[PDB]
Parts: sequence; C-alpha cells; structure tokens
Amino acid sequence: AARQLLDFSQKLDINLLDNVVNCLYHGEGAQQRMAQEVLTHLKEHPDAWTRVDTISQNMNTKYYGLQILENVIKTRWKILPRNQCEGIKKYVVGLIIKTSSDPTCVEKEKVYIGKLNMILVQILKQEWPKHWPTFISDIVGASRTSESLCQNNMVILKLLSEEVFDFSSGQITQVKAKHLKDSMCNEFSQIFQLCQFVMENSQNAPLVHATLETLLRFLNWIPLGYIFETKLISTLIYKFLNVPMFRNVSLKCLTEIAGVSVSQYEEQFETLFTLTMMQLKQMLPLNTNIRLAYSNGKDDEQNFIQNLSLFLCTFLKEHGQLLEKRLNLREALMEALHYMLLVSEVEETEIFKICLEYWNHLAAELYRESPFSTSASPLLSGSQHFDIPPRRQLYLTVLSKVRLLMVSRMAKPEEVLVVENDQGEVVREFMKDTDSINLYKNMRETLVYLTHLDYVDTEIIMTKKLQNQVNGTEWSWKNLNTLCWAIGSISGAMHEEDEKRFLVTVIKDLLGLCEQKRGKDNKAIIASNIMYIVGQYPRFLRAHWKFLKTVVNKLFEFMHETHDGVQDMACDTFIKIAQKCRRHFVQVQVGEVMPFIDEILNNINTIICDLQPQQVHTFYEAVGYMIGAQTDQTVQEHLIEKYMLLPNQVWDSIIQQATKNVDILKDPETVKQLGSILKTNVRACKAVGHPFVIQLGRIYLDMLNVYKCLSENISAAIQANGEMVTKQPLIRSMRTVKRETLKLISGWVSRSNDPQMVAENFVPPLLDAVLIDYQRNVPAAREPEVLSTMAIIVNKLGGHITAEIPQIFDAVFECTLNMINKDFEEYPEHRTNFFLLLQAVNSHCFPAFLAIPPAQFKLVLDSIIWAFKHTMRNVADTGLQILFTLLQNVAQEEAAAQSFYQTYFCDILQHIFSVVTDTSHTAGLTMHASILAYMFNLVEEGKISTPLNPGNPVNNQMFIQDYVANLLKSAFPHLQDAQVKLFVTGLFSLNQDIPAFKEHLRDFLVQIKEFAGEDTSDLFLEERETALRQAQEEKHKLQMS
Amino acid sequence: VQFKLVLVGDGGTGKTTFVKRHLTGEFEKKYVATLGVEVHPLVFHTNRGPIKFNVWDTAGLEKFGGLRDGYYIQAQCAIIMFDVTSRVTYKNVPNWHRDLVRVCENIPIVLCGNKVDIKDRKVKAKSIVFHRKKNLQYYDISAKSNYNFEKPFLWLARKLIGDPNLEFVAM
Amino acid sequence: GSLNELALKLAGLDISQDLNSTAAPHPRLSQYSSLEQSERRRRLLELQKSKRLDYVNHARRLAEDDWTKKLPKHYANQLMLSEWLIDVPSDLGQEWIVVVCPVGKRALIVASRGSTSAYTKSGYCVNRFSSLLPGGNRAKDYTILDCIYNEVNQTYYVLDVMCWRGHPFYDCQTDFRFYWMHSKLPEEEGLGEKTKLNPFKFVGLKNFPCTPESLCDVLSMDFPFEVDGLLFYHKQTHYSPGSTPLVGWLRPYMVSDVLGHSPDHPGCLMEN
Ligand SMILES: Nc1nc2c(ncn2[C@@H]2O[C@H](COP(=O)(O)OP(=O)(O)OP(=O)(O)O)[C@@H](O)[C@H]2O)c(=O)[nH]1
Ligand SMILES: [Mg+2]
Repeated sequence: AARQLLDFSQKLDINLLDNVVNCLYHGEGAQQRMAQEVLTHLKEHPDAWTRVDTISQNMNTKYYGLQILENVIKTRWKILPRNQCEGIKKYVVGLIIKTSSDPTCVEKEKVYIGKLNMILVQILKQEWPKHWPTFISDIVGASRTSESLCQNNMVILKLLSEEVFDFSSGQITQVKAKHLKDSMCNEFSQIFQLCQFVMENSQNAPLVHATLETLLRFLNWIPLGYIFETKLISTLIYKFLNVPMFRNVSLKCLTEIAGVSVSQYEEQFETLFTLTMMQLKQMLPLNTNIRLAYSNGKDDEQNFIQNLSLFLCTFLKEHGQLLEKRLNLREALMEALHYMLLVSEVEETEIFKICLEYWNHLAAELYRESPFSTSASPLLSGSQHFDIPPRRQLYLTVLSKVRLLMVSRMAKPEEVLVVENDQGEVVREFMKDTDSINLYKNMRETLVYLTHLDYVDTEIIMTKKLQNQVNGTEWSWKNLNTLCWAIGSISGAMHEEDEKRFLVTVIKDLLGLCEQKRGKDNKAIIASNIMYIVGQYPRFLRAHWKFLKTVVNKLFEFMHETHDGVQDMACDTFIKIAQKCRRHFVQVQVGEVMPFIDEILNNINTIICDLQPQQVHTFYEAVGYMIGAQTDQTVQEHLIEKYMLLPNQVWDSIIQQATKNVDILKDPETVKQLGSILKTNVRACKAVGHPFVIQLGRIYLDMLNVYKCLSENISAAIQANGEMVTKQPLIRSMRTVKRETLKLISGWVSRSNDPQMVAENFVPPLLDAVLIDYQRNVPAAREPEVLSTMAIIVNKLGGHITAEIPQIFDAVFECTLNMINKDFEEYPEHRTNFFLLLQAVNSHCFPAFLAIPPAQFKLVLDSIIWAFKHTMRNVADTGLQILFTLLQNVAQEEAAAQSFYQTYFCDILQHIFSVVTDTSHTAGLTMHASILAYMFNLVEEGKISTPLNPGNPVNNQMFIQDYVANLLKSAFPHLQDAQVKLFVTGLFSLNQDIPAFKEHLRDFLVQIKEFAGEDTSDLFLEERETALRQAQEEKHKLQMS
Repeated sequence: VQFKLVLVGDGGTGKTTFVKRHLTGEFEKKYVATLGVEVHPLVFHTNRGPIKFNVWDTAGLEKFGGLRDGYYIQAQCAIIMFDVTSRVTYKNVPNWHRDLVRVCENIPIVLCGNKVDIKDRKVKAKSIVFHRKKNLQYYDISAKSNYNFEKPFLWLARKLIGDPNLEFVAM
Repeated sequence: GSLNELALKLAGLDISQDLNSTAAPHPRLSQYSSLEQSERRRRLLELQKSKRLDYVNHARRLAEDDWTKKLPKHYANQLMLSEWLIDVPSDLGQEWIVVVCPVGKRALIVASRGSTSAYTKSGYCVNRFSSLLPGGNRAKDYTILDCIYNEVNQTYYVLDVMCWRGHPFYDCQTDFRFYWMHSKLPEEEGLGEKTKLNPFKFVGLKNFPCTPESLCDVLSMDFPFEVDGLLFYHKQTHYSPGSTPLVGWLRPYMVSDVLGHSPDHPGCLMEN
C-alpha cells in the first residue's frame, strides 16, 4: 500500500519520516517521494509543531518542517492572529536557544541550526522594529552572559545583515529596505561594541572566528567611522592575521576595507598597508617560492594565497597616488609589488587572472602618463636625461619583470574546437569569445603597453628567450610556442623599420633553429611557429613581395605535408595571408610580368589535391579574398569564372545526369558532391562578395530546382517513416545541400551593392522553389533555415521587398505558426527563427502589415503576444522588441494609430501585465517596463480617441488608471485597494524614468507574493505618496524645454 | 567511490541539457523546464578506478522550485550555472551560492558559464568575477559543442579524492 | 635588402628531406635537398632489394588497425610516391613503363572486415563504403590498393596493388604487380561497374612502354578521363612507401622537353 497522500487524521510521523529518507537516500521511487512532499504544501502547517517536537533521520524531517513554517511566515504573517505571531516568535527563539549549547550539536549539523536562525531572520524581516523593539538590545546581553548563545547569535546577526543589505534587492519592497537599513544603522554601535568585546577578550576559537566572518559581512555597509575611527584594522593586522586559522577571514576583511574610496581616510590606509606588510614579510617571506608553496600547499594555504592575490591587486589598484606621495611608502609598495610577481608565477589560470588585472591596469596607467620611449640618448654633459616620466621611473625595473611574464606565460592565442556539427559532420570550429581568448588578449594588451613604454626591452627580452631556445637549451615545445605567440601579439606595436630589423633577425635564427634540430616532430612545430610569426606581420609581406611569394609557395608546399596538422597550419596561414596581403596577389609585382593569382589559378588542382574537404574549402575562401581585390570588373569576371571552373565542372556534370534522370540527385555520392561543391560556392561568395553574382547567377535557377528536389525527396521519406529518417546518412546529406543552399542565398544577398535587381531577379524564384515548398513540406521536415534566410533576405532589401510580404508570409506564416502554437517546446528552431523573420518584416516592411485584412494583422499581433509569453528568453525577448518596435511603427501613421489603440491598446496591456506579474519571465524586466512605460506616456497625450465611450468626462488618463487598477485587483484579490492605488499612480509618476519604473515593477512583484493583509500598514502608505512627486517634478524640469 | 553533486542555476540555463549531453552525447534543442529535481547518476573512469557523480538536476524556475534547499542537504559538491547570453542569469548567481552554502559549509563547487558557443555572448568574461572572493572554480562551457565540456567534473573529482594529477581516461 | 637572406633563407626551410619532392615544382624552375642524380640512387635501391621487412605482417596490421627504412605505423604514408623524374634513364626503352594518371585524389584503399575505406597520403579517411574488392562487401583475406579517385567519374582508377586476397604484393616487381591488376581486376564480378554493393567502379590504369615511338603515340591518345601527368615505374621495382627515384612523374608538356535582363537558362528545367 506504499503510496499515501496526507489528509487530516491523527497524522503520524513514523511515516513521513520514511518518505524523506527515501527522497534523500535510495532510487527511482524517490521520484514519487519528492513528488509527494512537494504536495504537503497545500492547506497549511498545523503539523509544524507535530513534527518539529516529536523528532533517526529526524533532523532532515524537521528540516522539511521548517520549510513549511517559513512559507507561512514569509507571507501569511500579516493576517496572522497577532497572538499566534507571538507564538511562533517565542517558539523559534526558544527552539534555537536549546538547539545551540548542546553536549553534541556538531552532530546536529550546523544545518538545522542555520536554517532555524535563518527563520528567525525571516520573522524579524517582518516586525523587528515595531514589534520586537528590545531585540538587538536584548540579544547583546544575551551573549555577554553565555558564549554558546553568543557564538550562534553572531550568526543571527550575519544572516540578518545579508538579508537586509546584500540580498534585499528583489526579496523586499523598495521602502521597507530603507526602513531596515537606518534601523540596523541605528542600533549598530551596541553590537559593534559587541564584536570588538569578543575580539579583544574572548579566547574561544570558534566564537572569535564566526565573529570575524560576521564582521566580514558587516563591512559592506557599516558607517566608515566604525572602520577608521576605530582600532579595528589594528585588531585584525596585529592580532588576527598573523594567526594560522583566522588567517584568512582576517585578509578578506582587509581586502574589503582596502576597497573603499580614501577621500577622508588616507592616513588610515597608509598605516594599514605598511602594517599589513610588516605582518606579511614576517609570514610569507619574499625569498620564498610561491609556486611550490601553492602546488604543494594544501587547501589551508591555497586560499590564503588567492586572497593575497585579491588584497594586493585591489589595493594597489585603488590606492596608488596614495602609495607614492611619501618617500617613506616607496619601499613598502616595492615589497608589495614584488609579492605580485612571485604570486604571478602561480600555475593557476584564475589567480593569475587577478594578478594580470593589476598588471594590465598598471600598464594602462603608465601608458597614459607617457605613451613614448624614454628618448634613447644620454645628454651631451653626461647628466641624467630627465625624460623618464615621474611614475614609471618608479616601476622601470619591475615592468622589465612583467614583460618577462607576458612573454613567458603568454597565453594560447587561438581556441580551435574539433567537434562535429549536427549533420554527422566532423569539422574544426573557431571560437570567438571564450575566457580563454580573454586571457590571450589581456596579456597582449599588457605587452603592447609595456612595449610602447620600452620596446627596446621587449625586443631584447624576446631575443634572450629565443636564444635560450636555439643553443640556450631552455628548449621545449610549450616554451617555443609561448615565445612566438608573444611575438605575434606585439605586432604593429613597433616602429615599422624597427620591426623589419626585428623579424628578419628573429625568424632568420628560427630557420637556423629548425635545421639544427634533428627530427620532424620538432621540424614541424618550429616551422608552424615560423608561419604564425610570419603571417602575423602582413605589414611586412606587403613591403617585401619577393618574400610574400616565397612564403606562399612554401605554404603551398606544406599543403602536401602528411605530418599531423601541418596542413591545417598551412591553410590557416594562407588565408590569413590572403585576406591581409590580398592586394599584392592580383596586381603585377616588380620581378615578374603576370599577376600571381594567375599562376595560382593556373595551378589550383596541383596545389590542393592532397587536402581533404574542409582544407580545400578554406583554400577557396583564400583565393576568394584575392579575387575580391581586383576591382577591374572585366578581369575580375574572367578571374571569377576560371576560379569557379573546377567545382563548376563537377556541378555541370551532376546536372547533365539529372536531366536524363532526376534520380541521381538521390545518389548518395552525387549528394556528397552537391554538398561539397556548395560549401565551396559559399566560402567563395563570402570572400568575393557582390561581384560573385556572376557565378551565382550561372547556377542559381538550377541550384534552386535541385534544392527543391532534395526537399521533396526528404518530406516524402519523412512522411512515410517518421522524424526518425532524419538520423540516417542520406537524409542528413540532402538536408546539408538544402542548408548550404540557403546559406548560399542569404550569404550573397547579405553583401550586395544592389537591392533593386536582387529583388527583381533572385527573389521571385525563391518563392516557388524554396518558400512555397517549405509550406508543402510535412511539418517535421520543413527547413527552419528557410525562415531565417528569409529574415536575412529582408533586412538587406527592405522597401524593395515590401510588396511581396503578402506572398511570402502566406507560404510560411500560418503554416509555421501552427507548429509553434500548441506548447512552448516542440520545434525550438522554427520558434526562434520564425520570430527573427517577423521581427524583420515588421522593422523594414511595416507598410505590409498596413495593407492586409484586419483579421490577418490581428493574427500577427496575437503571434507576438505568443512570443513574449515564451519561457525561452530569446523568443520572448525578440517578441518584446517586435512589440516596442511595432508601437512606434504605428506612431507614424496617424490614421492607423488611433484605430490601433481602439482595438488593441488595452488588449496589449492585459498581456504585458500578465507576463510582468509572472514569476518566470524576469529577464523581461527592462523590456516590460520599457513598453508599459512608453504606453502610459503615450496615454497622457497621444491617444486622441475615447475608449470608455462616456464622452470626454471619462477622459483616457483616468480611464486607464481605472481599468489597470481593476484588472489587477481582480487578478489579485488579496491586495488592499491601497497597494493598488499606490502602484498604478506610480505608473504615471515613475512614467519617464524607466530605471525607476523597473524599480516599481519589482516593488509590485514582491507585494503579490506576500499577503499584506488588513491591519498591517508598515507599507509606509505616504512616505512614497510624496516620493513619486519628486519624480513628477522632474519630467517637466526636463521635458518642457 | 561516488558523490552527491547538486546542480543549480536559473531557468533555461542549460543545466538539464548539460548533464544529458553527459549521459548520452545527445543534444536537446527544446526547452522543457525541470519540475523539482531529477537525480541522474553519471560515471567517468579515471587514473584511480571509476567515479560516479549523483547529479541532482535541480530546477531553475520559481514556479517549479520544489524543496530546493531540501535537495541541497548532504551535498558533497556543486555547480551553479548561468547562460553567457543573458546577463540576468549571472546576476542571480550570488543567490544560488547563498542558498547552497547555507546548507553546505564546505563543499567543492564550480560556476559555469554556458552557451559560450553563441557568437553573440552578453556576459563578457570581463564581467565574471564572482567565484573569486567566494573561492569557487569557474569554467567556460558549451553543451552544444563540448567546449571545456568535462572541466566541471574533472575539477570536483580532483578535489573530493584529494588528487591534483588525476586525469580522466577513455576506459 | 638584407631580408633577401630570408627569401633565400625561407627557401632552405624543409619539413621533408625527400629528395626531388613533387610537393614543390620541378628542380629546374627554382635553381638544397635535391641533386642531379636520380640514376645513381635508383641503383643501390635495387641492389638492396633483399627483403628484410615483414611485409606480410604489415598488410594484416593495415587491414585490421592493430599496431603492436621503416614500416609506416598507421594510415599515412602507405602509398609509394613519385619523385619528379629528372635523370632521364639511360635504359628507358625496355626497362620502364608509364601510367597516364588522371586528375583526382590519391588514396590507400583498404578493404577488409566487410568494409572498404579510402585514405589520403595522410591517414585521413575520405570515404567509407561497400565494394566488390575481396574483403569489402558483405575472412582474414583483405585487399590493399594504391588509387586515384576521380570525382567527375566516381571511379577509383587503380594505380598499383600491394595486397590482394590476403597476400602482400609489396615483395613484387612492378611489371608483375601491374599484370596482376589487369589480369585480376577485370575478372571481378562487377568491380568496374556501379551498384548497391559496389557504389564506386574500380578501373585499372593502363600502362605502356617508354620507347620513343611509344611516348609518341601515347601522347595523342583519348582517355576516359582528364590528364594530370605521367608516371614512370622502373619495370623491376618492389613497392616501397614514400618518395623513391624509381617512380618519376612529369606533367604532360614537359615530355617533349625531356628528350622530346535575367539569370540564365535552367539546365534541369522543371517547375517555376
Ligand atoms: N547554443 C546553446 N544552447 C544551449 C546550450 N545548452 C543548452 N542549450 C539550449 O538551452 C535549452 C536547454 O534547457 P535546459 O537544459 O533544460 O536548461 P534548464 O531550464 O536550466 O534545465 P531544466 O530546468 O533542469 O530542464 C534548450 O533551448 C537548448 O536548446 C549551449 O551550450 N549552447
Ligand atoms: Mg529550468
């Protein structure tokens, strides 16, 4: 019979206490356990007493209980019988009192405690001021007698603190937070007075520490005199930091304090730094090796180290012009500045990230002093030259060391991700913004600054590194890769002429290095570095073409290299060099008669026969960029034809054979081929851009008829076998042609100098071929990329295509709506895409919407409400901007606007309010507020026509105030008419400051989740009544000018 | 040889997709929000035998919360997660951490930027700084491409076993 | 211009040390690791053809993916590659043969275990499929062939054969290897035809003599493909992976130098 829901009876405990142990211990049954306990949150908690009192896995079971109790308090509290409010009050206070000081509560985990304490914080968040006045006052004394009730009380104070200062944004209404602040502020002294007491006199370890920690969270808000007009900082440095355990809380505190703005407290900061350091030098010496002490140090010292990373970095970063204005601190900051360097050798690409935050800050600051080199020459008298700028003169020696750092620990410049597309495709996938690349760039920046401040020093350094690789026998792959990456970073940070000398030197000795080494594991990695380095300096390959050629030809050579990835190396390199040095490839260079491209094309097959699929593609992009240069339309055309001559032959063949038999376009190989032939065609078009039409035209119609073929060959299959056909070789393949086809069409329309023509030539064939077909496909076969390709091919044409949004929007609009209009799940693509498409026709084609059946247009709005009701943040957000947009696009047509309001206006306000008071869509916040806001603004004037219909004495302003209030009251019966009046009037007050309006929205979201009830009037009814006035008395100090 | 890893983050974060990738090498493109929790065992094989993370795949949405903290009880490690494409979801991180350590005084934990693959990222690695002072590991992951895909697990593993040079293996 | 010491200096930059590689253009068009001496080396190459290698073991390994000059331990560099033909052999009349090779991709076809698979000179799988080659439809009876795959003809033109129904032909002189082709390829059921278990036709590449008259007539032929260039096998060469001066390649011309308002009209033409 093991399935019991919980109704009334003399309801037992030995049972529930079994379901708990289930959910937390065993297996799949746990599903029904967990699924049942979620449900005992219905009627209420008359059991709370029942369980908590009568407690093996009790403490869990009690836990749960407390959960219920807490729901009760967070909400019902207000309309509770006042006496029962008291009953909880003393129930909890007492429960804690006992649960603390226990001859064993380490066992009765810090859990039950902390959630209990946590509850008490919850209660306090309700009455603490008005109905618990002796509270703080009392518990002070309550600790000074007993340590047990104290240690823990430090924790009550902690959570209270977070809850009222940290996490009060959202979890509390706007004004009640103000009232709890200047309330904790109020009687904070009697309790700081407490923590000190402890620190100065108590010897009980755990107590002391939980006070450090509770102090740590006080430091976010407590008034500054408590920090600086107090011997606090002194207590921490002299008394707590030097001490193994508190070692850390001590620092983190320090750190926090070191983070304020010195204005009035410079003296305190000076002594805090020097003192801290007396401590630190005493502790972690400066002759100590931080690298090991970390690698070998356990978690005891791991964090200490990372928090030094933070105290250091944040302080140096926020008190610098403080750490030089006295010849006396100069030596201390050096000590500290030296710590930073030690810490920076730490193998931990997260500590090192903090370290590099400073490093880069310094670099920037000393780049803003002087971005120039200390004019190199001594003076004719011999004297010092005086051109070293005031500050770096102070870090010279140490910037030498940070340069060493960047060029040593230089980070991986690129992030290649081998990983196979959703087509069974295996590819290389170049990432754009990853914490990785961020490491790279920040190091690059620091070495670019530190290069402008003395590039003679970078050169010098990077040569001692490279030397130490050739002979120097610091040789290792990793380190060579790091040397050349840092070489590739500092490109263009060097006077050209300077860097000519430089490169020639650098790589010359790397060709020398590459001969030296025996092998081919080494010969290759070397080589690769030579090729990054070299391709990193196109300024160079442009002033030195004999060399460009030489590097390109070498490139080609490596393009038959059968050693690992040497080939990928070569192609990347070539495409870099092609984009950058792209011009020299199509013009005649001193030294030969006919343009290099020619030879290249006249040799395509022999260069690229040992490449595999992708490699050849990248090659075609490669020569794309070259053909994109030649601007001479005649030659560019001849060139584009001979450039697309190889693939075109494949294509032309497959296309003869498909006349004779439209079956070969079902042939697994010939589709493998229409695929690769297209991927080529797409890269090509990418590098080549608009003139590529010459090619595209050539196949566009036929391409279309094959896209259309494959499409009907897939739906078919699918219609007769299930979406399951999709997970097999040939369907995947065909799909691929369709996709790469649409990626070809969007690809090319995306970058065209002409709209008119494209709209008049390449658009109408889409209609039947690609659009209507999408309609005719079976749902689970319709290609989503059609929608998004349409979307792209509307932003590029705009007005020109606005006359056809009828025809398109027919093929696709409804048929696709019906796929997205059951739930908010199936078809995620279609959802997102379809909506980018609607977004865009709306944007660049609103006239359309204007010229269609009111029933249709209606149908379009509806779908938009449908967007922003979505739980996927993109569909709903995209839906929102389509809304805010569309409101404004309405604004222009004075004609259509008015009626638009007379039908949809209120009928939009219902939907938006709906979402706003929905707990799910909270990334809307700024959009909801934005829109709602703009609409009420709008009301106060723009809506020139009567909605109520009782003439003008029911003018619109007041109407709306009214229907909004009614709408919300009825959806939320608990709210007293007061909470509502307040809010709604705040919709026309906070009207123009949407940061403020957003504030408001949340204010209300809190009000509904909690039963404010009759009696309670702690919602400062009036306080804010005038508060919104200050908002209204600015909208006309600004918007009347 | 096993452990309990609570998996927290807000709605649509990609918590569910993440673990499921991990459990089948499937990728789910559909958003269906977990209601309450749903613990999935997982296994990796390593330098030192096998290991199993008991992934308490918790919910994100307030609507469907469940027994939240109630699931964190007896947690031995964790993973707050967020979506680098919606700034909002990093702003709630602090709250998740909160509830978490209010149950687990010291348990190895990991923070995960997800969606690193959408080339319109709105949480600049510049902006991610939280873990630092709360002393959690951080990782850039995508469940759509397996960028730094198993970092989160390999790390925790190294921590719970007390072995820095513990590398995963094929078998 | 001192950088000209790099232009020359980037010149000397080599991954290989294969003499007269066909990666780079013919050792005439530039002016390091390349001499005028094809003929010398050919000699000691032959004069050292007393098997030391377990080629039999190898065919297995290849054909089964099990891995315990030198034998190339995986799928890259299993093909015997041509060095540019430079030293035009004293004895070309009756001691060399020539394959007019077509345009496409070289490939090691390795058909075993019920499958067939083409690789590039660099152990990269470029197709997997079903053939009528012994081991590649459907017994420890594999096949290994050296082929150019012509995309426009979906044909794998075979060049040479190193293994067949489980017996290494590496130990064998080319005039044989090739006979074995032409004697055994056109005798497989349908290998040279397109079907549902042989999607790709396999066609043996003809060879001819290098006698003055020959090269003559051979240069005016019609072929079933597009001419890439010409291969030269010393009649008596065994099969050794990687560059060997015993196979000289040359492009078709070099020879007689070497001792001589809308889009457009829709193909397909179906609905609008
Ligand atoms: N681009 C991209 N999309 C992702 C990635 N991970 C997940 N998604 C998408 O994100 C959504 C996944 O939802 P969930 O994994 O359930 O996220 P969740 O709401 O926190 O998980 P549950 O509530 O437990 O079900 C789907 O839309 C996936 O298509 C990713 O790494 N990259
Ligand atoms: Mg969720």
